[PDB]
Amino acid sequence: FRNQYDNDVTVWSPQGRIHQIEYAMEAVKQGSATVGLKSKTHAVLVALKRAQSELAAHQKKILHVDNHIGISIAGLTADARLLCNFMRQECLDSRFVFDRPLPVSRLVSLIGSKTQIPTQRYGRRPYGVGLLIAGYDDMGPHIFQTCPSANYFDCRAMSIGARSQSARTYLERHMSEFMECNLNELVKHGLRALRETLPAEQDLTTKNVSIGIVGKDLEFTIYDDDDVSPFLEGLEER
Amino acid sequence: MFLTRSEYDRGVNTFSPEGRLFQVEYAIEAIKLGSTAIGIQTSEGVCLAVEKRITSPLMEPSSIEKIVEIDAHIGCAMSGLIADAKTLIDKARVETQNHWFTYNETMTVESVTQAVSNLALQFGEEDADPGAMSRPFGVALLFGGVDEKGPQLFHMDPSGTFVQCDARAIGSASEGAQSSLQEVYHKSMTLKEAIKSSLIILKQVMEEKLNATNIELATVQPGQNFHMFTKEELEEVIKDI
Amino acid sequence: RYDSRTTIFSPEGRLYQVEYAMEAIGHAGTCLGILANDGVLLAAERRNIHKLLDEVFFSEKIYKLNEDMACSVAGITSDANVLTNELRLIAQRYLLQYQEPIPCEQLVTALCDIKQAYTQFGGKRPFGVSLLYIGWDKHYGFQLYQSDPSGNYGGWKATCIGNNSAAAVSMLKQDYKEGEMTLKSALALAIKVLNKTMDVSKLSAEKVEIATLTRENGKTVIRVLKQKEVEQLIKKHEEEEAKAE
Amino acid sequence: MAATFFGEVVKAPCRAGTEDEETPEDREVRLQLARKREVRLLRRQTKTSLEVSLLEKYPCSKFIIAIGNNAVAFLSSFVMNSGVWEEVGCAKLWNEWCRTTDTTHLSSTEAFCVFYHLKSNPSVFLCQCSCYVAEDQQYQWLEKVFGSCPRKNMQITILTCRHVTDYKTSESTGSLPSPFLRALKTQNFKDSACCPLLEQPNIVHDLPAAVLSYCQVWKIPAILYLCYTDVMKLDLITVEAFKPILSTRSLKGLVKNIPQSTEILKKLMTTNEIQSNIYT
Amino acid sequence: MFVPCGESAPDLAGFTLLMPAVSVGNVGQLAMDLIISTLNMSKIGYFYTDCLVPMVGNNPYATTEGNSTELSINAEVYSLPSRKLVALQLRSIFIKYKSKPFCEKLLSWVKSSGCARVIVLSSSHSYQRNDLQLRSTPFRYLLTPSMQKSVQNKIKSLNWEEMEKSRCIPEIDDSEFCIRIPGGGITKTLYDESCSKEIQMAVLLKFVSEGDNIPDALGLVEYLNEWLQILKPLSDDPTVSASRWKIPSSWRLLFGSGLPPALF
Amino acid sequence: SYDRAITVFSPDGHLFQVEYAQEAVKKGSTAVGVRGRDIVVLGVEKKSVAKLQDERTVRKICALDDNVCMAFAGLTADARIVINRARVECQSHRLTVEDPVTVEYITRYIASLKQRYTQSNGRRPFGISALIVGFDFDGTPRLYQTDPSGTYHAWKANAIGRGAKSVREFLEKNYTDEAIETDDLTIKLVIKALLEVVQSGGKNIELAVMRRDQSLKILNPEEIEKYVAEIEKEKEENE
Amino acid sequence: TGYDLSASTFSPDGRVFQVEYAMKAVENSSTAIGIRCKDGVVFGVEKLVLSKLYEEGSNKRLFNVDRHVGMAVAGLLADARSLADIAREEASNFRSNFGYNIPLKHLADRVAMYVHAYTLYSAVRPFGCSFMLGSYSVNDGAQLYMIDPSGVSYGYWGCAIGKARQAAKTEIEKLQMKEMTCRDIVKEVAKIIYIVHDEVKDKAFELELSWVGELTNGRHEIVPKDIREEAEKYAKESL
Amino acid sequence: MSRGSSAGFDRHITIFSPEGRLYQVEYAFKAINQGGLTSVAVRGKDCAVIVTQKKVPDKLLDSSTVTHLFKITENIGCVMTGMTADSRSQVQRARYEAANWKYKYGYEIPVDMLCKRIADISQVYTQNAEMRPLGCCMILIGIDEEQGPQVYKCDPAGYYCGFKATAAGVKQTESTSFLEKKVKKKFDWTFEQTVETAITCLSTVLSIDFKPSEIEVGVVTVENPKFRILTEAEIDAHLVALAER
Repeated sequence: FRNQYDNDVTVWSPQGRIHQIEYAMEAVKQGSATVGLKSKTHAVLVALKRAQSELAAHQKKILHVDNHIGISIAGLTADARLLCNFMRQECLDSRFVFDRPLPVSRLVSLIGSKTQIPTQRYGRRPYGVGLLIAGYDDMGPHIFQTCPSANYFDCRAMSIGARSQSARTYLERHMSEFMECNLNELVKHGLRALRETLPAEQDLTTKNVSIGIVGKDLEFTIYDDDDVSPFLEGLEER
Repeated sequence: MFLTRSEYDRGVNTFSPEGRLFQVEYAIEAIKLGSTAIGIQTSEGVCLAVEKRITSPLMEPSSIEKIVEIDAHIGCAMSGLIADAKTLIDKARVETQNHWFTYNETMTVESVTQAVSNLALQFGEEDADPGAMSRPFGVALLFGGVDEKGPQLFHMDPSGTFVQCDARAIGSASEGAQSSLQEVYHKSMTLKEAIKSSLIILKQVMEEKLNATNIELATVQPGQNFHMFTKEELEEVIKDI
Repeated sequence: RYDSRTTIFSPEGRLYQVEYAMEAIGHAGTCLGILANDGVLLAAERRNIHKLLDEVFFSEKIYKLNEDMACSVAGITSDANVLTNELRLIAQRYLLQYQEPIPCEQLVTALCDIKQAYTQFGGKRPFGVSLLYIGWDKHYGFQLYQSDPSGNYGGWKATCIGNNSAAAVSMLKQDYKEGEMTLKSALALAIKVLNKTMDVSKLSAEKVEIATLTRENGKTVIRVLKQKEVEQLIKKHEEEEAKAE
Repeated sequence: MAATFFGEVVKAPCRAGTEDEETPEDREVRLQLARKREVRLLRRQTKTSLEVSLLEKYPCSKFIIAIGNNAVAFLSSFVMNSGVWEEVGCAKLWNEWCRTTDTTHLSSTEAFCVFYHLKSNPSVFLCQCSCYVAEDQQYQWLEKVFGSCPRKNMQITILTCRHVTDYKTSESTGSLPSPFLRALKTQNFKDSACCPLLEQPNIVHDLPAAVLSYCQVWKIPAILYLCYTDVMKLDLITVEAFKPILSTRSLKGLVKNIPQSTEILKKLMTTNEIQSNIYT
Repeated sequence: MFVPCGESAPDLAGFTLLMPAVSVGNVGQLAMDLIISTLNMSKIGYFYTDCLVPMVGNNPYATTEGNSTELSINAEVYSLPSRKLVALQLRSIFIKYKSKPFCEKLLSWVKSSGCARVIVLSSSHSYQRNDLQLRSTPFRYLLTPSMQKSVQNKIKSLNWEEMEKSRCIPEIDDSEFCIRIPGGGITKTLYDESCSKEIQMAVLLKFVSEGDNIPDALGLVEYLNEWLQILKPLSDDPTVSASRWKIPSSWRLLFGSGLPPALF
Repeated sequence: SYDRAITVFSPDGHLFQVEYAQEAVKKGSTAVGVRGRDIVVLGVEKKSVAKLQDERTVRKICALDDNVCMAFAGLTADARIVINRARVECQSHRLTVEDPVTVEYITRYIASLKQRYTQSNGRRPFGISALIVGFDFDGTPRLYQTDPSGTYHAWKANAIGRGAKSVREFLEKNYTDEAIETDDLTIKLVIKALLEVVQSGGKNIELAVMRRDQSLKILNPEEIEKYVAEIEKEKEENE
Repeated sequence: TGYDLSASTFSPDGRVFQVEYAMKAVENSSTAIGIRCKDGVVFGVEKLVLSKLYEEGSNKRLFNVDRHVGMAVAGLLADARSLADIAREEASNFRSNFGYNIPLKHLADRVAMYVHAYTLYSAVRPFGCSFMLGSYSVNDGAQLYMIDPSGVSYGYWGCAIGKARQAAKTEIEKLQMKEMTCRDIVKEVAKIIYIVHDEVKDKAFELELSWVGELTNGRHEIVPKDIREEAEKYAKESL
Repeated sequence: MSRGSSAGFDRHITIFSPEGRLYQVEYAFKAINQGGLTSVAVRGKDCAVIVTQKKVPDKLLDSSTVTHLFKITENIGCVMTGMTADSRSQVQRARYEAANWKYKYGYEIPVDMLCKRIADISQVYTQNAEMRPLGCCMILIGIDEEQGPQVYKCDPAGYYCGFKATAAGVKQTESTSFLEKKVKKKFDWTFEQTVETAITCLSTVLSIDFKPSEIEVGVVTVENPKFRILTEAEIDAHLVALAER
């Protein structure tokens, strides 16, 4: 009994509720699992590449943004690539003007505003992609996750995408011991978190995991295929 | 208790439950009508074959424009509303030349397909008045070329997405062709046997006889730049079926 | 698929908005024009028959566009006013460019371009006005032109637009001395046509707006016929049909 | 939808579909298009001649039919492994989807309402359909498959998958332990299901609903199984949500070897189509 | 075309039939949802035809734990043999190009059983209403000619408002006053069909636009109770026990499922 | 999912207002174009003779430049608009890339203009198809065919409008080497092709031809009426 | 019904429904109370911890819009944050044009008219949030203003917005807020928050305080932590 | 573009009813009654007075800052009735227009010109396709120089008119009847046969005697032509003057 109200984003349901935003959430549940835990010194983004095509190189979840900011996308590729361009523009302008790396906690607010603007005007759709922002600045690592609802959260660990509730449960069960970890153990925890989403019949191969790390002295470096062998090896069986 | 009509595939910028733009993935439904195209990317080079589907003998085969030259080192294959392909290819050519002009170098294939995708994904922003699409494109493209990273092939469909694919078939029989491909495809393919196998699959998925006029294919390898195959070489490579 | 937006092709090819635009024409006053060897006339039915009206000034459907060519309207009279103003402005613009009076086809096509632009990119009501053009130019001499809300047009040797158009055109086809008629022979023919397309009411000078164009002494003359000439023409046709018995 | 230009009247849509607008050229084109959208049973290698309904020609005792690609994978692996299945034929359907003569050389890793029966016991039938049957073909499909004289010695089991977002519960769908299993049974289905019954506001409306309703009217015992999953494409655990089904009596005579079915699941999942990579 | 639950004919010798029409806002179906829930009418038969898009549910009128597994399909027929009341329920929408076969197959069944009245609760668009209806009450009625001689005095003693009659072919100005009910679904096509069959039918409908039509539903059922007195007339001042009507068990959450835990 | 509002793809993808402007040229006057070795022919029927009409103003064979001439079918007003735009484009190209424009280039420009009225819910599509024919500077005959969608396939012998496949599939079996060797021989081909769908005789069958480097020359019912002269050319030497 | 699809639509009884859904939208968010006392205004929110993974301080609802002005919101976080950003621009403009700090009563009227200006157009939709502006200055004492989604701006001694505004208002009515200091008011604020909170559905919230007033030199600040724990405790033994 | 004209006779603003009556305008009139407040304005020959209810349905609310008497300029004041947000927006518009008039024409805007300007602005809303009439009616008062004391009233339709004594709100028609009986009867109303007239009207139409906290009075007099809001004491003084007899 709400078919008239769930078509345009500028129409409140007679329950105090915008159905279009809630439908924009449902795009995030169509990507693929990706995990963004952090430690006291570093922040990592473990993502699972899409094995939906075959014989064709998988999509590119982790995206370089700046020397100290990296993102992981779990939504519409169009909106993801449209937001990453804006992010790059903001960081470039910040380094051009103030000659300082743009702090993560302000770039995220800029994202929030820019993604809120379409949520209110007619003839537009909310940005149907959820981000995972790993960054380092004067206050150490940060992990911010963005929703299509123009609502950004500050997270010590989060997973978004298909079946990400399993990863969230696992991280919630192991959040305490994340602050004190060397890079190896942090990446192993993230790999395990991504692993608890997959069906038990498949394991994390080197062709579908895309670790990307930033921290104190390490720039945001994306580790693609076989190069992720050092991180992935030593991972115990379930 | 009650069943109701519930239309979310009509207007663009509308998210159905399960969160998917029906409107765009209807434009994906449009590729299902265009001609079948095959692109095989071997270490020795990459070839692009495509059926032409001439309707009447009175039609000039050379007029049907299914494989174009984006530049000397990028070839492209069309499938779908070629009316859209004509503006996408124009964008690709203009971008390649702009990049060469600004940067005295040859534009890599990945960046070409990235720019062409940038032309897409501007589906609905009619607040931005000047000359928008107001719709997704209706064409799926196969950018083949050679660059610093060796020969590469890219597939892009009306969703602004690309992959460094190889052995991706697009067209009406795209999935049947792909099913043949993965079990025929191999890493170490000489360009000859790549063309061979591609034409065999294109055979089984055809309507008409296979001859020099029914299809036409091109190859690019580090040796020479973009190269079409003529009536001569088409007969020359189909002697052996 | 249906009657909306003036920019939709029905699933059968027919622009329904324009087909409806060419429906209001079927209600306005009958207007016809006849081409003669030595001149052009443009008669019209003045359906403001109410007696309290004033200002019989030169026209109610017979406008003059420039020194050479004149116009007639049918349909929504306000849009007709807009179109006549645009015609006068276009004619003056062409005269400003080339310092010669505009050839009739030039102006007819210039207007039809606008009228078609309203049956295309838009969102606005197409002009529901069908016109008639009479004029002269050195290129072809006397010319007569028609127009529809569709933007279509065509040169006609003798035509009629408005109420009872079909019967008028049928009588004109069967009745025309094509290529070898003088002026007021065509005037008698036009009176016969209007006598065919009466209402119940028999016509009189209070219900007719004949106007004529003439090639004389190097200057073009558009004199709207006055009372006495029209009543005399009416008696003439009346006797002629009387002895036709 | 509407409002193409500024100020256009919209004519807000009717949820009940009453905006339908209630001429040789229209009638003849109507006839030919309605001829196009036809389901046609095929005794293939004879290709035709099933004027009698298919289940009115063979005796039936246990009928298992799956709808949806996840369901067809589940049946083709967990069920279609043990014995041997012969093809009685297929159904030729064209509608708004599954176009270009959807029936093919069987494209081995593909099915479209294709029917199979056991080698030892032909009376047990399995319809393996992975196509969306529109509203205008469902009853014709039921008549062609079943007929109006259902020999009630048969039993029918129907399975399908629905997106979790369609489930109606007071709490949010992003809180239900998807995937989960729910069952719909006719009154004459004596067995209690291995999954809880579907709740009251919830609803099934497609070809599976047609089959279950037809079983309802003619007193036929039947069961409907729903896998309310959060991912609609082919995936392992979404299919394995159907594992408890393999336990009830209606199927105990057909399941013999599980790990074979598991490796078959792995292979078929690895060897599916190349559905457009948009992230949706 | 009727198929029963007890492999027998209930033999509706003179039972009065109450009928819905798939109408804008589903107001008729919703109102008879109310009457079926409130009168505790038993489920007696099925109405199987190839005209309704199929749908299944579990007794949306479930009053007890025992009968809450009672499977229901898109169309059943409900009845009360004690008080001359039989009701049909159409829940789903209509298959394209299929209103014809349903309408006369259904009226063939209605004539077969010899039912007396086929009273229909319907609904119409709120943008149909020109100025006159805007200043007037939102309810109307239609009587077939056999209705037009029977309880005639009751309807226009109850101060009711006849159906507006628009020009039947607006192309001409010489046509009759003619039946035009859009958003009535099968309202008009049932009414003219029964006029041809000369069968007693009443049609009571409200002008609606869709939304939360619960207020519209009680308005319609009280409009019905004005003529039928199926439920103990208001007596002018209950004023407290507004729940004279059973809210059926399936009348739970309607606007959706719930609030995602990420917005507020 | 319907005919409606051009910028919508059908669940199959058949964005329909283009599919209808596509079918909008099924009611226009039949047009035929056959390209010979040294002559390009362009014939249009006019089964709307309307005797009291000035045959000059309704004329459908328009010229685009000294080397390009055009026919069309369908909504005449849209044709006039596109023809004006094409003429301005030809002159503009000769202004900047000074040379006579290639038939290819103007065909592509017209097709691009037609396509540009297919996005942007905005406009409605042009409802015409064109038969661009002419000779190019290097000296070869060309023949092109546009559609409302924007496709511009080039043919050797064409037909659009009413009786499209009737004329085309007649013309399948009649185009040969011994049909373009000599000019009037080429002419008689188009005449017979149009006579297959003619309104029973040379009723304003508006023919125009073009030989190399000279002009568009609308054949007209001369003192000889080459129109009729050729009508009973064929209708004498058919036996 | 039917008259509730756009802000530019009056219902037949004269009620713009698509602003009354927004005023009924804020009842989806958790409560937020702000009390005005002799020295300043103190806020406090039933901030929901959606999951334990979130940092202590994500989803803040106590934005600072200027040095001397606070803000506590309720409703859609995105729209409320956007309004907080908009108010941050009014204060900046007023300072740039007139040198001194923007008066609170003027700021609450600058923004309320903005929220209203989105409530009379069909293109945009109304904001789905309500918020309280708080400030203190020696010139004018302490002021507190509230802005519903409809745009109505009134000043309050005690305010409460959220899903349980009624219980919160009832409990606020039990203090002599005109006769107290922030030091003694924070304890009562925590008491109210725990009293009004419904634990059965909303375990794991995070009480979040802020005051501005005399004791902080009129600068908006989140409450120093030790005070937050003393208030947390005080609310606990009382419960 | 915009959402589109909602399809319907009463769905949208510019659409016309069959007998040509805008509906959204009249629903805007019936939106004034939201709130329950009513206002009364009367004038003697040397003073103009506006009196309205002050209903505060709570005690947490700062009664000082809740009000409906706004000062447009120093000589012009208004009382708004209807939906509050639109009322305050229209007050902003009034203040801006009145300041702009003085800037452009060098003298204080007369009350009539201000009311006319705002009526003009408000009527525009009744003609476009997404603007909405402000559900609030204004009642201005003031002294210009010589025209006399003036009391005017706008409305969402864009109408405005001169009043010797007017009212607006829910209990408006009955107030109009009482006030008409007032003006019929005796019309010195120096300053006292004034406000006792307005307070008596408001009470007798509304309920038993008010007490000074529920009444909001603003006055302008010929020898004191500045909008003064009466304080709680002097309003109470007039209240006892009602009681004191």
